[PDB]
Amino acid sequence: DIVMTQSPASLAVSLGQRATISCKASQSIDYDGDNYMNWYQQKPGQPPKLLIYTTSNLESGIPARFSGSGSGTDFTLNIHPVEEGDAATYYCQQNNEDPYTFGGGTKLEIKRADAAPTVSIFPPSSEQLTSGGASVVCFLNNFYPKDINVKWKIDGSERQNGVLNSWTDQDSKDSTYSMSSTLTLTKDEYERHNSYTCEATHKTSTSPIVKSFNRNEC
Amino acid sequence: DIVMTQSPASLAVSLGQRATISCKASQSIDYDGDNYMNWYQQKPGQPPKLLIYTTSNLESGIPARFSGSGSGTDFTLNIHPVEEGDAATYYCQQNNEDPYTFGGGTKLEIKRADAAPTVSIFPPSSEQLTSGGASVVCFLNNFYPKDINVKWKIDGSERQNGVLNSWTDQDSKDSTYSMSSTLTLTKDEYERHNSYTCEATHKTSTSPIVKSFNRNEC
Amino acid sequence: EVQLQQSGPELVKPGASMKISCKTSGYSFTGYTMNWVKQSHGKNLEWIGLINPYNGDTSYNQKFKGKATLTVDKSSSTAYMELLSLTSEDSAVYYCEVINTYWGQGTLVTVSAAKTTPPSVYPLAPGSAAQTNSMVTLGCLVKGYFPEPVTVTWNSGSLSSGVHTFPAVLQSDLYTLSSSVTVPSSTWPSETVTCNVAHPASSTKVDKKIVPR
Amino acid sequence: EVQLQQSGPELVKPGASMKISCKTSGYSFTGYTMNWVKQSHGKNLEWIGLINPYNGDTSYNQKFKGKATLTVDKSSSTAYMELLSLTSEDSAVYYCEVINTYWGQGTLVTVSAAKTTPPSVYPLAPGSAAQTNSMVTLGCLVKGYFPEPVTVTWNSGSLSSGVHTFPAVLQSDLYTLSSSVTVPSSTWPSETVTCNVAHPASSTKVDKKIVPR
Amino acid sequence: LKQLLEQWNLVIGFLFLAWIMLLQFAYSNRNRFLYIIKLVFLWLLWPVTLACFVLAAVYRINWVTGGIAIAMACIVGLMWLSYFVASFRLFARTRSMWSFNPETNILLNVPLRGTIVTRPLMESELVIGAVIIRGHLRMAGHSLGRCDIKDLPKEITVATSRTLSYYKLGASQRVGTDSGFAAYNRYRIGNY
Amino acid sequence: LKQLLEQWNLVIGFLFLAWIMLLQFAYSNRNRFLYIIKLVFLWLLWPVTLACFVLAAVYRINWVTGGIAIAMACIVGLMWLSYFVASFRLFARTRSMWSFNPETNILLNVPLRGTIVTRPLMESELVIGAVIIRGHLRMAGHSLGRCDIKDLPKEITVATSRTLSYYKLGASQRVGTDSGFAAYNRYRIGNY
Repeated sequence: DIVMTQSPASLAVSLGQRATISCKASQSIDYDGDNYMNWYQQKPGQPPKLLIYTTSNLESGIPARFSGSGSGTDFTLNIHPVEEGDAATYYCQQNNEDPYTFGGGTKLEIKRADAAPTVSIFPPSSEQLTSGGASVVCFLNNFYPKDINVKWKIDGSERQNGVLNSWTDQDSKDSTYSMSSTLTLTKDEYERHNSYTCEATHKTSTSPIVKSFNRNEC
Repeated sequence: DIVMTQSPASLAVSLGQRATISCKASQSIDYDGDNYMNWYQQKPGQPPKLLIYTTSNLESGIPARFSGSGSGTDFTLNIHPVEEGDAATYYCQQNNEDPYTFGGGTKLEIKRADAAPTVSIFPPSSEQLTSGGASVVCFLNNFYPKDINVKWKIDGSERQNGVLNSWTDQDSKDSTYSMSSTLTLTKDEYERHNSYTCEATHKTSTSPIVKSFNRNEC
Repeated sequence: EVQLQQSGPELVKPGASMKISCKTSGYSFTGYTMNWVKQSHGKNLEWIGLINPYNGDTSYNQKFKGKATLTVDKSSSTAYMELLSLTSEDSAVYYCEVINTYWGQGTLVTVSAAKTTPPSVYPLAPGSAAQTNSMVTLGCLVKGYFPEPVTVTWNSGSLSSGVHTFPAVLQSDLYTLSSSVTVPSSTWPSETVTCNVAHPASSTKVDKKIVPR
Repeated sequence: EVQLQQSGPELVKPGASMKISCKTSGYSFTGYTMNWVKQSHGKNLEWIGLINPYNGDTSYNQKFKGKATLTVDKSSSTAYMELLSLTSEDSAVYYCEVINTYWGQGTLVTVSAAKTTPPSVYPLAPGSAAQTNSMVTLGCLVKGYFPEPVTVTWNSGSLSSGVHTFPAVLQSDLYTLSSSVTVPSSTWPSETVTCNVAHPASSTKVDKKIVPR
Repeated sequence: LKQLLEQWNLVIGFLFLAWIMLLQFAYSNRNRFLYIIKLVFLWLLWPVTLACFVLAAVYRINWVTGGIAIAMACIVGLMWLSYFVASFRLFARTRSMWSFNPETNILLNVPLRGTIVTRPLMESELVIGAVIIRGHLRMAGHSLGRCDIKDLPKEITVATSRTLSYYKLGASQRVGTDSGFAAYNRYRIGNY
Repeated sequence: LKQLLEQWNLVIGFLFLAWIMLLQFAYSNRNRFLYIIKLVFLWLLWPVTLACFVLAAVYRINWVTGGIAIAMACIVGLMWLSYFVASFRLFARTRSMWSFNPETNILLNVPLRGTIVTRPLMESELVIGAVIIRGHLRMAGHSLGRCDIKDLPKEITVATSRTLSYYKLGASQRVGTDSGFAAYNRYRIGNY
């Protein structure tokens, strides 16, 4: 029951700049003068991999950009030449006591140039309308920063109801975000409204992107 | 007391291609299953540098593109991705028997696309003429092929006496060569002919490059 | 070189038990220890226990004791974890590791009194989009499936570039997956594009072609 | 950082004897074995022998017994070799090495009864040649020097590139050297260009500027 | 009663001679058979030393010699008790023959050729070196049999009877044909 | 009186006890002052063993015992006679008192702290490992004193009565800040 904590919850680091994550232990370990501490990396959809062991021994196959150090109860992970591929969650492990414990995990995000979203709106399919019900789907691709306010309107009237929002993880190559917004409608309340509009308000513009379609167009 | 030789006295290899240099040990050196062999590299104006020891152990600091192996009597040096900087003389040594002898060396040249020389000449200086002598010097710069026929034809007569020719080594940056051809004479012979011509016949054309001056031109 | 193949996902009700079967290869089965991790909902690594496949001699922490049994079968090069009295907090991605280097791919354990359902595939197309740009975006809505995972790809895995896949949204205990792919306008209507949806939990496989509408 | 600094070039007459010193630094003396190497004809390597700097135990090849002797000075961290009965075939570059990875600069020993003379420096320029194009060649000729080590630098090292320096040649037992540098017309005769000719053997240094005339 | 009874001189003569042979034509742990024999001689030494002091106590010239001989015997046999307790405790944690030996109470376990090879260890440090000569593996002064470098184990363990240490293979190198070098670093410590 | 042989029992009691102590407290070299003493004892097992067999050839029980005691004494004589021949020949090449040890005929020379440290080496092979623990160097079982990894020698030698080997520092690594590891690869062989 040995508690370890990391100071930052997440980092926002630009390319070429140094990133740091620190961790403290409630115990000094001090085994024959040697401290213990492992650092791990995990990506979405995959199991973790080991990066550093016993406070400073770099794992084979890991680039020298990852430098571990510290002593006593103070442990630090230093990543100097941060690149676009360094987008993962990092963890600590004591690796010294029978009740082995892990840290909470710190998320590394990479900074990049501002970019407007590409907005594309899809009308309900024939198969869904035939069975009953409708789904209007709005996609926002390749934008940055992540903070976009997406609104829906029926015949000009804002409708926040029945809207689902799924976000992607920051891309590993372009360092961008994507978003998918879906509006679920009943079969009876769909045919009574003809004009469907979606609006995306981003931090890079004073004029939100507006896309729409009419029920009688397709 | 022990003869050691290399067969490929000279090599010519294009970039990205493999070069091989072999060496044969007359008396099959074998100490408890281990053969000994040391490979060296030397550039002009510098002492030799060690590349490989004990037949296969690559010296720290040496690029991995250099490797080698052998057994009993037959040893080979292999350079796979040959680069333009690999223009040096290579040697072998035993490090086993009392005399620790060396074998002869081999010279590696780099292949490149054909190029014609830039030609320029100079008249005798005032200081030489004041002293009572004279000289005419012709320079050929930045050409690739080594086979250039330089002539000194004055009023149709080829002058063979008093002409010296010095060559540079292969350039480590662009694999080219340069040449300096100098005609030495006395003032009493200089002040006779009016037109001085230097010619160089190359292998990339059927038209020799010719430069000349008149003693009354300056 | 070294593998730790998992048995794949399974769904059970509360109070149920199961066995997670890990098959290894590439090295002599014994001689290395085995460790188990839970990775519960969210992103938190944890240690369950360690065993020695050569002779037993197991070791557990004080929190997971009595909640699992770790054993070995030397004849098939496998290791097992027996899950006891599973509850709502036991849903997780469980997997094996050897020496903090090699990991299994993950066995998804879901504990819930829920029904497995097949996906409904509703392909999306830019009907009457009237676009003049050198790009066309198409996609597919896959709705009403349970449990996770569902695999959705394009042209049987041939089309991957330009594909944006979103996390499924859970509604009324069913999952909805969103996927969109952008291709050059020269691709339509000349080329064939299909959405491939596979949901092993319900033994369902669907392949739908998208056409202009 | 291991370094070996040798005394530098020397000239002796046939039948003469001389000592070559080698001052070492960067590591403890009376540590690593010192070896001596003679490079002949500018092509072939050879081996003279070794000396242990702690216990004055030496070992010689074969043909160098009674030809060269080795000794050390512990207080001055300096190794010596003494050359005996020097002849015309003994002209060579003598190197010191430690474990085949650390080499000295090379001491050039010339055996000759010829007189040492200072160099004469003659500038080269396209005077009245009306060469104002992008390829202007400047140069110089150095004549009448001896035995070897004349160094020619352009503008005290400012013109580090575009310079073609040729190997020395010999006429009537005297040496000559030519060199040239390519410059743009924008620097000529707009900038002064100086040939720096140093000849240590005659304690002579000549700084000669080129005059376009 | 008027007997020489000096034949014990031949017995001790041969015992000393045996020690000379063991330290001359063996000594090194080149194989398990010679090593096992050496461990036996290092064991029998206990009761032999003890007997020598006991005889002095029995045939004592005076009470001074008696008291000394007895005290000395008490120490030699006091240590043997220790040799046992320590060996028993080690055995209790593990389950192998090697737990009983006069040299050390720490064991090294290295997996090889489908099984596990166990030897006594007198170290237990942060770093354990390993050397491979002509295809044979040697560690901690012991020969562990045949092992090529490409198949060298990525994990070994050390049992101290109180703690269990796990070592991980670090960097390794080939040094000529079938010879090479490797080293192991502690990666984990567990307790018993 | 019966030769008061109880005195001989006391002598062997103490002599055996010395080995019990040395092999339990002066193991693995370590302190040079314990090692140099251990080397003395082993040099006094040839005259002790010999005396046992020679004495038995005087105080004979029968002709068979006498004949055996003589033959055994002869063999023990030939042992001491090799140690003397081997040690002098080694001394002739390496003029150091370390050439007179009753263990081996190979010396390891490692330059440290302005001087050269010499110790007996059990065997000469292609690769010699070196381990640094908390700033102290251990090689072939011997402690060579204090040495930081950055100051580790680039060359060591091994000398015998016949040949001389030179080993070049190859790979090295730092492990745990103060501790570290390195290996030496033979690169040159000489004679004498």
